[PDB]
Amino acid sequence: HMSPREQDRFLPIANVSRIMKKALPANAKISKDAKETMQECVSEFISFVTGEASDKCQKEKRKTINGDDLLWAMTTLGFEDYVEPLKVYLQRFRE
Amino acid sequence: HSLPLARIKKIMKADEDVRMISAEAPVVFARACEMFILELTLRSWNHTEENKRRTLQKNDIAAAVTRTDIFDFLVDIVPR
Repeated sequence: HMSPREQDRFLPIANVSRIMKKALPANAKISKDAKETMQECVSEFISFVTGEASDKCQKEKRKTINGDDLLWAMTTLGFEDYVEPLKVYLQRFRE
Repeated sequence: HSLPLARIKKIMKADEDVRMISAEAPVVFARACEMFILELTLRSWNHTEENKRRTLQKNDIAAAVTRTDIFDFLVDIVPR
């Protein structure tokens, strides 16, 4: 996937790799294909969650996906552990 | 934390169903994406430790996906 068009379906491999390294011991290394597979997982994660948020606001006849829909979607799809810290974060934007 | 908010919106709006996106939604998504990378990387790493190796490889992610139910949605693209 070397075209700019293809690359635009993913987060940049450099931004992803930096994050991956944060979770690993300093001695750990990561093959190239692991960084690309992680790239596709992240875009899949973004589409998965958006798909549920989108469905909710469509049922509520709303045209804008916002932060509340996203966290509701993450609860619905099982990402409860992310939701607690994110709720406090998103509350900082509303108050 | 510095995932590009513009790239995230592009990925969200690749879905034709999506119309408008709130101002804070991509920011929040950036944070969630980070936690997702951390947890998936770390889970994969433990399969690397158990195989006694030191390189995180693609198969280590394939194994991780199969062990955790929250990652079950990924088996369509990273088959074991």
